[PDB]
Amino acid sequence: NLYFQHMRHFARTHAIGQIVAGKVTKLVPFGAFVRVEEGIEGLVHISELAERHVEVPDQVVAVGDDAMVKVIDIDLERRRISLSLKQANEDYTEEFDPAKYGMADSYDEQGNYIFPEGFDAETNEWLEGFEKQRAEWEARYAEAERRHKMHTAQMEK
Repeated sequence: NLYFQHMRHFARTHAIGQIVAGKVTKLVPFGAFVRVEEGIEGLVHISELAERHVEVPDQVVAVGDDAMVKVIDIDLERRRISLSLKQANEDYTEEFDPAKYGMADSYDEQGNYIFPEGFDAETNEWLEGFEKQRAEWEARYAEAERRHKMHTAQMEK
């Protein structure tokens, strides 16, 4: 069941270009539906499945596959999220850029790092009293790292 509200939330929290963990749910002649989050499914067009030319999506993915895919567009009016597997792989880098994997909020518009609230830059430590914020942040960061490790698996494969 799709809600505008859930799709709007996803858009307000996932920057275009983000690389997200998805599950391949259905193959059609023009691509593969991939579920990224509860009630959030996107389409990888068949042209966005790989670098090589593919005639049927089945040549690249199967229902049940985990795939790290890039968010390339979001259309809330028509409730469609566009995804790309090929572009995820083009953007990949052995060096971890947290900004691509769920930490976009940790960089300002010019791309400088933004120290999280509760952490002191000039001293390079977390502050007393912000233990809960530290834990939320470290969870986020660990999940971003995990996504990158998953992506490294995808490239190694």
